[PDB]
Amino acid sequence: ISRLGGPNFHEIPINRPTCPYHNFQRDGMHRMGIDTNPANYEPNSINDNWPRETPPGPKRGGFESYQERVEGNKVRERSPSFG
Amino acid sequence: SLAPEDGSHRPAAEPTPPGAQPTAPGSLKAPDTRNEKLNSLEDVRKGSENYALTTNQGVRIADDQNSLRAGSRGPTLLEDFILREKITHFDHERIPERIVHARGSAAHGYFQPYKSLSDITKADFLSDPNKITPVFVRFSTVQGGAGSADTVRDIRGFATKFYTEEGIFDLVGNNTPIFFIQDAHKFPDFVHAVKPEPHWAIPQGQSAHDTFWDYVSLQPETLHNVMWAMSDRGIPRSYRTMEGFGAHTFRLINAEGKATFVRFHWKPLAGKASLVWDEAQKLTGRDPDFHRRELWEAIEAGDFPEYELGFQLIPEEDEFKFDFDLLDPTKLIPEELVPVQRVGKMVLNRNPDNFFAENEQAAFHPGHIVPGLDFTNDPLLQGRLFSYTDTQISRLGGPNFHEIPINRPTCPYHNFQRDGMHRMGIDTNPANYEPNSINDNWPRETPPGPKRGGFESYQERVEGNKVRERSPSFGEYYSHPRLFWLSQTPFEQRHIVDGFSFELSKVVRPYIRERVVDQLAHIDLTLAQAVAKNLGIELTDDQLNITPPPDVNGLKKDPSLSLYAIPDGDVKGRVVAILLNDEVRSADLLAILKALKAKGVHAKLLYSRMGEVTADDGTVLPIAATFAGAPSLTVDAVIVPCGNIADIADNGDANYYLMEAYKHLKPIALAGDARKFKATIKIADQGEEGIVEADSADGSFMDELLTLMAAHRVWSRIPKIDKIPA
Amino acid sequence: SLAPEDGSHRPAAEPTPPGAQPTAPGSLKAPDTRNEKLNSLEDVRKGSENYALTTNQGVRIADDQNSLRAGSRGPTLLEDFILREKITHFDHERIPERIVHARGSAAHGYFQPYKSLSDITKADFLSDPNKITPVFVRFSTVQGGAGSADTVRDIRGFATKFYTEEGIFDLVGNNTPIFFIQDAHKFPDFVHAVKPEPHWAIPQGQSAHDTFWDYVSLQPETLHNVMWAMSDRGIPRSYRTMEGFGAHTFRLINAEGKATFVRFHWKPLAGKASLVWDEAQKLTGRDPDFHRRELWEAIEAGDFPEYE
Amino acid sequence: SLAPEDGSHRPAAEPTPPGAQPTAPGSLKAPDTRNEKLNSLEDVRKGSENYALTTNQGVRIADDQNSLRAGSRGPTLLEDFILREKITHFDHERIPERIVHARGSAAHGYFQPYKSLSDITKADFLSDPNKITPVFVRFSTVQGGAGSADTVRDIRGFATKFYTEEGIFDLVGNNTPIFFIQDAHKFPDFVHAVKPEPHWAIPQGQSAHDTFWDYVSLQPETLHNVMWAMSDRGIPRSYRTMEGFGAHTFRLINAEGKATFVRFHWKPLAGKASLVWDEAQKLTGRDPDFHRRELWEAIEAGDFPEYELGFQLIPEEDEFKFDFDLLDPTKLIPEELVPVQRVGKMVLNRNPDNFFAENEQAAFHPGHIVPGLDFTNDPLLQGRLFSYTDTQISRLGGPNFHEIPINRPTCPYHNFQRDGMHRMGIDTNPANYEPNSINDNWPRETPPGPKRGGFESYQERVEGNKVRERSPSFGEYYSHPRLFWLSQTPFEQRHIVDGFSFELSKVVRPYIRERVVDQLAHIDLTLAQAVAKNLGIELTDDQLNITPPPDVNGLKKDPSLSLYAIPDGDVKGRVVAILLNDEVRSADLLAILKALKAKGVHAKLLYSRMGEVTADDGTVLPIAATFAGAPSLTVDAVIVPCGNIADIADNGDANYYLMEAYKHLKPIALAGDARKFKATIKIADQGEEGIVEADSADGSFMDELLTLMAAHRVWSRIPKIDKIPA
Ligand code: HDD
Ligand code: HDD
Ligand code: HDD
Repeated sequence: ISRLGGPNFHEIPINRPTCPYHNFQRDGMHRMGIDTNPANYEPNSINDNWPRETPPGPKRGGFESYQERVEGNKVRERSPSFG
Repeated sequence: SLAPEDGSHRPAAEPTPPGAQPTAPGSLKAPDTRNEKLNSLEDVRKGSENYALTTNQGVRIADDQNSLRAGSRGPTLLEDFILREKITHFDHERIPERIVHARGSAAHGYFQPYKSLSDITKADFLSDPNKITPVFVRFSTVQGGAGSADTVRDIRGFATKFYTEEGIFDLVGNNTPIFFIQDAHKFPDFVHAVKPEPHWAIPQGQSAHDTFWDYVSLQPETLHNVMWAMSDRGIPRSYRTMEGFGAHTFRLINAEGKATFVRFHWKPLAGKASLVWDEAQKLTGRDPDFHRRELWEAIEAGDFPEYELGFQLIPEEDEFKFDFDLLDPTKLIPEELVPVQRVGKMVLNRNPDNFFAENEQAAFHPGHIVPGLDFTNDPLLQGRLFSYTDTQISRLGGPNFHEIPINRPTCPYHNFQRDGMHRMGIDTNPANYEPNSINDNWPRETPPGPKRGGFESYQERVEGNKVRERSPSFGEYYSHPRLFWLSQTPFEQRHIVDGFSFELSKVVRPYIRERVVDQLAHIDLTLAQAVAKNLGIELTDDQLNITPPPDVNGLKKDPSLSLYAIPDGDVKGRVVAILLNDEVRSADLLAILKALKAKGVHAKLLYSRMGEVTADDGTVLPIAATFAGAPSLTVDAVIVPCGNIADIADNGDANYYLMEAYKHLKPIALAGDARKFKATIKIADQGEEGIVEADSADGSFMDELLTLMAAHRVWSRIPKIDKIPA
Repeated sequence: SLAPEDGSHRPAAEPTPPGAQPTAPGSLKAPDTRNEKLNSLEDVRKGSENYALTTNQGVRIADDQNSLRAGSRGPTLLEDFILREKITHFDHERIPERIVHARGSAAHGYFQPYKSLSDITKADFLSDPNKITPVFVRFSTVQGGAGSADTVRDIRGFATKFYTEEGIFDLVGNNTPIFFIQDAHKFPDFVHAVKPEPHWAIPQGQSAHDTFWDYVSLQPETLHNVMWAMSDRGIPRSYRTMEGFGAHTFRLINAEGKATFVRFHWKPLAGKASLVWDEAQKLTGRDPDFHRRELWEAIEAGDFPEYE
Repeated sequence: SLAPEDGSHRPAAEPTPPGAQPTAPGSLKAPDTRNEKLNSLEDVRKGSENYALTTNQGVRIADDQNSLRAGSRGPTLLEDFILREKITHFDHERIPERIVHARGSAAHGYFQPYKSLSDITKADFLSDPNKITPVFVRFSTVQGGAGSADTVRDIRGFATKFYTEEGIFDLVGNNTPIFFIQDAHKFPDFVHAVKPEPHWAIPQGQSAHDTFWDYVSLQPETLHNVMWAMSDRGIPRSYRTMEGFGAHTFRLINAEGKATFVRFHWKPLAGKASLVWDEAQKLTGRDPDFHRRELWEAIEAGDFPEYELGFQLIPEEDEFKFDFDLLDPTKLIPEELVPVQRVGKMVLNRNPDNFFAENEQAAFHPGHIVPGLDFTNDPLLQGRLFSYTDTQISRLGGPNFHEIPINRPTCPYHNFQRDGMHRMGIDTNPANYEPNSINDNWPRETPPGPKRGGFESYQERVEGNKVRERSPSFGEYYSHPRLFWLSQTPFEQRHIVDGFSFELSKVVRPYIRERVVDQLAHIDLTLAQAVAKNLGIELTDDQLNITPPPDVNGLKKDPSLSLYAIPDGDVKGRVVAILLNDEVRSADLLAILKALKAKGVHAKLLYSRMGEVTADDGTVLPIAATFAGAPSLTVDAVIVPCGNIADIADNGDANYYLMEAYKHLKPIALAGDARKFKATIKIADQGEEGIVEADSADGSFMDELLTLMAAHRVWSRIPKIDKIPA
């Protein structure tokens, strides 16, 4: 945000994905992308909800975190195993 | 010298009623109103009188009227550094406005508890009733920009910065007790939906557009706060006459480490009061700064905004005792189930000196807590904690925003953080890291404890898998809408109906209005039918047969959800228009002003032109404004004294004054010949409830008037106003 | 599955009168309208239909309804990068507004001269009646913020960006033929005086307050443009029905090097028309976006704003 | 509690020589060293001892070692606001570095004039010999980044901020009296050419690359300042041992309105002294912070850097009396033609507390003048006036950079400018415009006058058409290079030849070398032939025939242009390496150390390891550094005392130490058996000029050594060093 001037850093040419990027994020300093989507939110009916979420799956799926088990209290504590 | 001889350019440094003096920066208006935060700003407060005009570098300017040029008709020269510095600073005056709540109005004050709360919290500002905490409060709308109007239909923000001895605590609330959405991850969706639409940036300060109602219709969790916004809650009379809430369950933590669930409330001591829709909308045109002006002027007048801080307290073992989830920010805790314990009073008693420096640059953040408070797993509050730090990096220019004067703690702050844009503090510590030996490890960590201890989180047990999943216990959307609906008076219900009706009529895509009406039929059929009727929609047989949602823990209603069900009228600081004529009966005016003063009610004397008029006995009456200049939108009641009524009886603007006030349900009083005005507003010869009338403005006439003003508006008048063309 | 079956969510991509259809982005409303500037913007336009929702790094999102937590009633985790990217972009959406003329409405268009003006100027965009120059025009008020009302009493700006074959030419005009003050050095003084007063930031969109009339009373050079502002000029019916002026004398320079003094004018082909004050003021309340709406709807209807 | 119980973590608050104690923030090192600016910074200085560690909001931290997580091996929680604040401030610590002079070292001090200069200028800071003006000075390189090396070959900046009673005056100069180019419009071309090349960002801190010499070869106006940079001027021994110059002709304006043209000078009271190239380049590797460090330690030792401010003054009527144009910043004014008149003395006597806050954020700009000074039409100066204000908007984050504490005037500043990012000042003025009546038009303009008046520009006549045209008076490029060349000693001339030969040898395109050689052939054929020989290039008969450029106003040389032609040696603050052995003759060390102390020369005791050695008589000798740890590059002379020389006679490092010192022309002294080292450096039995040798360090040994030190280097040694492999 300071080093590269704001949240459109992914639009600086070196940083751009070569694959598709589409979402409802808008504006920010030095905005290059001119969005034509009638909708800047979801769920929306006015653009038939596009761009859409994608279920996870074998290939080309949405990102889902591994459902790791978490068990413990809220602590600021170094694990004893690190000592 | 440019000032007038008589010194009438400078407002008196003493409390004065609205309109009596020009308004002024707070330290010049009220220089002996002090608190610890106000005093600690003295290092940066900059005077002006008797100083030479200079550059920012301290160089005296000889001619501040001209650029340097080659010849008096020549080109301007690059070497004119006086011009360029002055133009550079101008060219860079603006900073980004807040993403949301950009429109807001702020004042200094103080808070003091009613009693020690150490049994339930170790928070130092609540440890002793003699503990006085300076505050800075900013009230706001939500959707519109910094240049938008005050009296829109919108949620209002109510943000309080507590400058405590153990840290800044920011209590960042709104005027309804819930929010529109459940999980912080959808905040940009909801905010983009409500904000002006992206192609053309319309509309400002309004939810009355396709994208808001599209989102609402597809996200039934929104309906509870949407009920609030569509009620008269959405259009407060004043920031002084609305409630405030933290919305989220937080925790209090005591010296023994015991946690208690808490929700925060601010109860306005001037009572609850809102406008009516037509009045509010028209007021955004006649005075888009009405709330800002009214707040500044109340403080100038000594009508300090006062609020009682209240806690709803729920023992940790009672976490699952309700039929809604305590962590769901779309559910309120009814006061019938958990009373509000009144804990202290906040008094707002001084305006800022410079709006940009103190108000625009102020940064409030709900993650700014102090030992003795803690958070909960509310998934809306959880994401807030990220945003309010992050946003200041662009808004206030970098990570040193706490060094901006208004944001500084008044208590000590020392740590190993260094640099960043516009670094003010010059650290002398040999060390900028810990642990260090070279400064004997100073500044040092402090163990948590009963007082002056370091912050330690409450060791809440976390058990579950890493999931992006909404709790099933959040999946109920209609029962809280319904409870709120059932708790409103019948006129509050009609206004909610009209709120939805008016908004939906501005939705261009008809299927959206239909889909919203379907959601209403899940809340209450009477409401859904009344809105459908205004929209030219007919409920289907299926819609008529949707079972209503259950009561909330057995509650049929809760009157604490109404603005008006339970009288809490306070007339002090209200205002009345007095409509003058060229020969007022002085005896009328004497009695009016005297009775008003007795109750702390203000007056504005109105006429067809500026200047003065002269009463029957020669009293010179100064005119504050014209009928068109200070519309009835701006006052709580209208009195017409007796006199040469012929003077005004044919004045369209005078007659319209009374039509407008009458339409908007305001008390009207007419004495002696002023009763000829009865005919313009269609009052039967015998009179009616809410029109005070008598031969003269005696003593009973004012008590009648003032009793009406205590009930705020004349709700019984509503069926008559449909006929009046106004 | 969210759009209605009958396709009534989607505006007709053809000229329709105000109120007949929802408004839409220009390239979707009128995909057949083109000019050289609009064509050159194609490399940065982003569509939306049939695309997956992603992060800004191109990662598809599975669930755009929830944060990542430890248990479905648990705390949010710092490793939720999808949440933090999305909230961070939202957190930094705003940029400073214009010091003056913060409130304004804009449209793409084109300009063409009636004949070659080569005898008086070597400016390429004026050299050939066939030469068409794209423009982008922004109309504005002066005093109020970007969120203030359109139909205030104020000066209006009328700024035209001409994308010529020999460079950008910006003609940055107002709707009266003069300004309030003589020397740039005093611009911050006058603008401070008309702007909301610094203790309380009131009033928005209005010169009707003490500091403005103090400055005027002390600076008679201001009266000329004050007359214009106090006239119905200060409350135009539409950006389409006001005049525009460059105010200053500039120069035309021909190929021989001859200089001619020039003042710029725009004449509205829809003619000149203003509100009345009571109407204008009330309208700031009933529809503070009236002029921005009217401009956008005129263009969607094919009532294109034309100026000579 | 981690400090050593003996208190040795804390440096003594008293003057101590280089290496004796750890360095500290100036206010902890020298708390009794005060001036009005240092005193005025007290409001922002932040201490640390005895304070609790907090967030920036003032909340005490209990555990600054851990993030908040779910379980001690679990995931980090978003509600860790303590972690996020601390990482956020870190993540934003950096600000853009200066476009040029990014690498700079700075200190506080004061200035006083010798006598009132009222007859020639009304500048308040020069009006009274008892008026002390605080200053802040930053010295710098030009090309390299803030993290580049100090002892590069480059021009040096010398910028002085005077905190005067009538405003900030910035005298922003360099260590040579001219600049490379004539018109500010070419500054980005010149700077881009010298800076690292844009494809690969190489080289750092060096002009020794193609694009620089390409530009120079195509712009002969550059050649004069290129001569300076190629001489030993480009590699000063210390910021305390170089000259400073404002370069441009400015004006002084007195009370009577008379203008006098002036050029500004700083004379170093410690004399002029430079490194030699091989030493300078190697020192960028062994200690890239050598000048920064040397400045800091001189101040901690009490060897305060002192400079005498001087003026070359030229009456208006003499504007056109020189062979060159006074407004041409590629031309110098020879002191033989116009002497420097002594004006006053500046002493730098305290280091900053925090480098980022005071040094990195300081903003200097030559347009910051004060009444009694004014500019000229010098077309380089004219463009500078635009840049130094503009650049701060990004560098320091907006138009309030003057509110950053180091930048603030100590005198009053008041005006109508408001807002901007980072606004500190809270204005209470009812008015933010003038003329105003509402604050009686305050703050007010001040007419010009003899003292405390407003700034008015000297009403210089302008006559011409609007042109982008170089004055023909500026079209002469060679005579000043030649005057500079002819003014240097023969050894200086050889160093110039070697600087060009070395730099052009790094230029990859040969045609560029050839074009530079051809330009040199226009300056002086001896120079051009000598550089050509080193590059394997043969001058043509045409080149051998170029006629030299004219004398400058009849001067065939001016010795004030040489570093060394007129002796101005000063040993105080210099340093000597003492090479110890494991049984030093203690009588030698007593004699050496006391002789050095009496003249203010420091010593560093060196050995093959750290810890201690023991002398013949049992005295315990603390070792400062190893031979390799503190190489001869870092000292001015080397002394080897007698003792068990066998200990070190076979130590490669010990031997190499003397060979490196020897090659770089430094005085070397050898006592008793240390004379066996004579064989290492190839000294004849009967010895040579620049090697001191005796049976012991008694009698005249130390005087002979100090005499050599006063002459800086052993130039006579030059023909000897070419064959030695070091
Ligand atoms: C995840 C994003 C997010 C979420 C979910 C919320 N907020 Fe917020 N809020 C912001 C992100 C934000 C913000 C963008 O950070 C603001 C505006 C810019 C800033 O300085 O803070 C802000 C400002 C802001 C203000 C104005 C403070 C001021 O006057 O300066 C108030 C009153 C609230 N918030 C209150 C609330 C309430 C009652 C919420 C629901 C319980 C809520 N916020 C949820
Ligand atoms: C020296 C200061 C100054 C002066 C004296 C003027 N302007 Fe200006 N103007 C600015 C400095 C400025 C500015 C602060 O730079 C703005 C605001 C932000 C922007 O982009 O430029 C601007 C914007 C601005 C705009 C809005 C452009 C847009 O839509 O972005 C218009 C129409 C004008 N100006 C027109 C005028 C006219 C007719 C003037 C009288 C002859 C005038 N300006 C004097
Ligand atoms: C028109 C462009 C321009 C030109 C022609 C000059 N400068 Fe400059 N200078 C700048 C534009 C600039 C600047 C880019 O604005 C800098 C770097 C960043 C800063 O704050 O100022 C700067 C920095 C800078 C500094 C560093 C100040 C500090 O320590 O922070 C010094 C000492 C000089 N300059 C001296 C000179 C000299 C002796 C020049 C020739 C006689 C000269 N400048 C010409």
